[PDB]
Amino acid sequence: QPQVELFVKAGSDGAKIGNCPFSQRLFMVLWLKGVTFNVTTVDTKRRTETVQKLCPGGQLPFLLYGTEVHTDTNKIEEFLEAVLCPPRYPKLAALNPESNTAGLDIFAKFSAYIKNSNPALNDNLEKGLLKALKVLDNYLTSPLPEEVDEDEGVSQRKFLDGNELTLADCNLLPKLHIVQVVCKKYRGFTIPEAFRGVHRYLSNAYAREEFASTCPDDEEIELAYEQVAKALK
Repeated sequence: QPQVELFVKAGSDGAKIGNCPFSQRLFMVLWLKGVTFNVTTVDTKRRTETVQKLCPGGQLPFLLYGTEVHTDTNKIEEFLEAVLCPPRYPKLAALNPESNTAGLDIFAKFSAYIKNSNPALNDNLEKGLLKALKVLDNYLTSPLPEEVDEDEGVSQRKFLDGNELTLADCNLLPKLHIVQVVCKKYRGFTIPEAFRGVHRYLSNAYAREEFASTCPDDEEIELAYEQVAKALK
């Protein structure tokens, strides 16, 4: 009911949505809440008077909820999940605490792999990324408490916590998107088909407009990584 406006980082043209997994995460949350909201891209190099008055500190993303400004993605998400409550808006929080931690090291192992310029560490950092993807794949093929005794021993649910998207998917999918896009372009690296749980996860995720329509363009994600990703000769 109070106006909800999400301020995200602008891409290469200073206008369109830029590479930012925290901006896409909140976008996915506001989408799954069913609330009315706008998104305003911010070019950090050419900040409008409006933005400098609203958020003098410069933090992005930030949220205007009515007249109050919220900073820090995790705090913004906690705020949105508490205030947009049933029956008008769905609870998005996962039931199973492990849904919130599965694959949460993937992004850090990716960052080390893609920022690495030492040819001698490429293999090691690849195995590190593969291992973390594997831990996720185990979680995704582990049956959840709701699947209790119902391909014996294998989960076939769609997302981290069940067949509905949760806050947990909102945090992980934007990061997994970047990993896929950036490793294809710059390392000829691809999530092995053997990780059947992870490929089923992503196929369900790309099918849902909440993920697919909140993704920045491949071209933006690749430009954001070109400097660090090419340092590896």
